[PDB]
Amino acid sequence: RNEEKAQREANKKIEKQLQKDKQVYRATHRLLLLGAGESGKSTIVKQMRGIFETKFQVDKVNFHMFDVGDERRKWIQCFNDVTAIIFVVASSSYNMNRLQEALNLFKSIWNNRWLRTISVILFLNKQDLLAEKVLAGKSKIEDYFPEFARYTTPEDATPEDPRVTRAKYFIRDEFLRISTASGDGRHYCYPHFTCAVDTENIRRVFNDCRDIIQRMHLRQYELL
Amino acid sequence: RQEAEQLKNQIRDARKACADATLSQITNNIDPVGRIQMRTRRTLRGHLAKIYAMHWGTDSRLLVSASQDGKLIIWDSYTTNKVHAIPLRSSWVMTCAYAPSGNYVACGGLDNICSIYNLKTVRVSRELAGHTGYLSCCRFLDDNQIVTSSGDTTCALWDIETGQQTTTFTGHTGDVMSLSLAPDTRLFVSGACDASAKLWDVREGMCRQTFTGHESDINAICFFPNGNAFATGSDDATCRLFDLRADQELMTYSHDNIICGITSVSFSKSGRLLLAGYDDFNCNVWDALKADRAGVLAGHDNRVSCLGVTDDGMAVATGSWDSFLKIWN
Amino acid sequence: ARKLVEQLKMEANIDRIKVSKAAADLMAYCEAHAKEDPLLTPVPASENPFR
Amino acid sequence: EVWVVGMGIVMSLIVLAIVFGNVLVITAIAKFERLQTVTNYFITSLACADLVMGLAVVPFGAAHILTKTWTFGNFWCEFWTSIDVLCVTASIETLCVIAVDRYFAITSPFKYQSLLTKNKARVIILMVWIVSGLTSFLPIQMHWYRATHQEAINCYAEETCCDFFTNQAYAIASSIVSFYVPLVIMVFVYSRVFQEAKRQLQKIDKSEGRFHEHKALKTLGIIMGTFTLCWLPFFIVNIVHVIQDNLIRKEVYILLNWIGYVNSGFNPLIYCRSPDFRIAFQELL
Ligand SMILES: Nc1nc2c(ncn2[C@@H]2O[C@H](COP(=O)(O)OP(=O)(O)OP(=O)(O)O)[C@@H](O)[C@H]2O)c(=O)[nH]1
Ligand SMILES: CN[C@@H]1CCc2c(ccc(O)c2O)[C@H]1O
Repeated sequence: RNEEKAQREANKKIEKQLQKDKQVYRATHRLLLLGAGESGKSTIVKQMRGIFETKFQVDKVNFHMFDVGDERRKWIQCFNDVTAIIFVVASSSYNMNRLQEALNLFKSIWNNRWLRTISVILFLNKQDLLAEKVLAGKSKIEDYFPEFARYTTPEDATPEDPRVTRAKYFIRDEFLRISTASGDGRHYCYPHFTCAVDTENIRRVFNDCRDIIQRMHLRQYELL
Repeated sequence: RQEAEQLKNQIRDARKACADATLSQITNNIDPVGRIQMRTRRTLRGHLAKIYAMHWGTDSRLLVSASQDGKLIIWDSYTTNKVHAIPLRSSWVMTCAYAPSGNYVACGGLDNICSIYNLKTVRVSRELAGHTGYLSCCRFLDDNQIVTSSGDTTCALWDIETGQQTTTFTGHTGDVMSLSLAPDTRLFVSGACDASAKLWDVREGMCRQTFTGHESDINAICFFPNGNAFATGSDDATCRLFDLRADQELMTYSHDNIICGITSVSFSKSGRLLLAGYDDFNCNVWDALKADRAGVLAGHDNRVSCLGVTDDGMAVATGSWDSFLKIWN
Repeated sequence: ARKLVEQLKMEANIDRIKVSKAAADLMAYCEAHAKEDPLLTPVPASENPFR
Repeated sequence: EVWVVGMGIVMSLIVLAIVFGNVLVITAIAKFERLQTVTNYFITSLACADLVMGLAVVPFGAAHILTKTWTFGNFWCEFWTSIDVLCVTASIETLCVIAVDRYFAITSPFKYQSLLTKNKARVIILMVWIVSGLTSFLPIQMHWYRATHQEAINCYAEETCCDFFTNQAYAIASSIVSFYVPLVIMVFVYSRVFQEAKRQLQKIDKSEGRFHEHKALKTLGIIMGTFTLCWLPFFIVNIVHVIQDNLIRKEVYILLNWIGYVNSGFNPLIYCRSPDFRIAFQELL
């Protein structure tokens, strides 16, 4: 008799609480920080200012980053509703092959069935070390990666010796070749060049997330 | 160390000699059950995000579900009104459980920790740690001992009073995805990612038998009500019925029109109907004995990840990524 | 490697029964308990709590 | 004779299409929960307005045109005129609201969720409908709009002829409130949207052009063109026939007014082409 009314009141209270929680849920934007082993993941996170969570806001916008921590990845189906993916790779480890493993990992991530609508932000760390080995060493990418001989810088791209820029563009285009192969217009990639001392990473992520949401909304209305 | 091949050949020869006639041969002449039509009776809403797990209560009245918004909600099926809402420390949960006594609720996820809550006091009671990987499933064996399986190819039996592992089960190669307990709560099985299902002994703590019918990862498993058989589901769109005493499979359920995976498997009270959920946003109802379809449970806009049948077998509940739960009768 | 070798010998020494007996037992159980499942047999609306 | 006959068949076909499209859209929205989005409340309000107009005012107008004599009382003449004005002036502000919603969605992605909520949408729709009905029923049911000319006096006196005669003030006010004000908003909003789309396309081309504005131009072109073509000539002849006496004949006025009514038969063909709507229509007949 009265138990039904008491249960109704409890249901009303629970619904009132859930309605208030929904707003704070919808406000935040989630990200996944996925990088290869030994690829500078620790620094980029540390110098910004079994699992790890990070809270930070830019211009009154809440972001929430997750670092996972298995060669096989069965848990990746749980990350199909994130805003973007931050991929961290060491650009200077082409001889220690670590770079080829990173390329295969990126290819596996891109063409997954459950990640059909997730964009990837690419960070190319260790610019100083790559430049040092490119300019001051007898070893050349040519040996490690053979095709390097044919590629010549894109005429349009900005730039420094004429060899370091060529190497960086070769690496970036080796990634963009996989990037532009499939996926139609559902998701994109935004390559970036980053060193340890760089301080603008938090602004770059903000801009990229804004562009991602803008492009999704534009595509939804048959305008792009 | 070439004797290992000799033992495997011995096992294969014994299994081949054991078989006399197919299951379909014996059960061919029984009458079919005909078309079975099911209609939605209740719809439960209130979850902000997708659902991964659920478990009916032992009284066939209360059920619990866990979503990725980081919240456990205990429903009331009869009057479609909530009772409890428990926030979580971490927002990633992959499993849930309901104690047989109706007093405790457990949940664990991507963090390598199994948590236990005290409904009748709602604050955390214990935190069981020691696994090195994400948890996949957990079942209350009693009010003070719980068995769990994690992603590090191991299973453990815990003690809630002290929070320390009592027995550890090892032997698998790939990740463990599910487990279920026997009707007498003396044995339990497990399905791994190496396409192999094993049968353990809780008291002894040593593996007993192994079945290797499938060709891909196993995502679900459940016992027959009799207690001498169990059926699994895999990524190759096949459900196979094994048997403990004979020690080989008897029947496979497959169709040419399905190429998707399987996420849940359950039986009916009489064991005549086998219910499975697929990635095609709908569930199928199979015939256990004659291996023939008898109905479809459609109505979900996204994939189905959970499914369970009440102890009294009065209804079946399905959960999906569309953040909804439905009760079918 | 001897640990793995021991298990293979251990699992081999179990008595087994023919498929016919197991299939007959399953069919007998399913036919015996067939009259006590609301899913298979549509019960009257009087006893159904979801209507 | 034959002309009278023919007019009928096409008028009945127009009525049937206007009713059928709107009722199908409403049924599809109501039946399925996958379409119960915030943006779909404005669309269902527009669909209800178009359905009400097509079901109420078109048949009686057709009967008046064909029989050349109105067979109901003065009260029903005023009632029909009021419903016509209300529906016409409520079927455009909803399109303005939709344009503003798309503007906010595209230009400010980080604040779209907070700005628009299921609670505020009802307030906006109620405000639009109230302000629409305030300019239709209030000055028509009462006799402010009535004119004092020699023809108008006989028209209001007789119980068989129900024509539209108005003074300058009411016509100008109604036209400005209904059409001219909700046009500059559309133009500004869609100009900004097109500029943003062009900027995004240029960014993509500069980013990954080597390995790899038509759709946006076509979409904005059809959306603006159908509405402007349908409703622009009428809202110019409306002003100019009051500015100058005997400048424009009544027959072309009625023809342009009827051209305006065709617009309600195209909104389902414009705002409801999404894959979800297509699947819903395929499932439901
Ligand atoms: N000179 C230089 N050293 C760098 C730069 N970025 C990273 N390092 C070095 O790389 C080391 C950290 O990278 P790793 O240890 O490979 O990886 P981590 O970031 O520590 O952790 P994981 O990324 O999770 O493996 C530090 O000791 C840094 O000194 C850079 O831009 N310049
Ligand atoms: C009888 N037909 C009416 C006459 C004038 C008028 C219409 C519609 C909207 C207006 O703002 C109007 O002033 C027409 O539908």
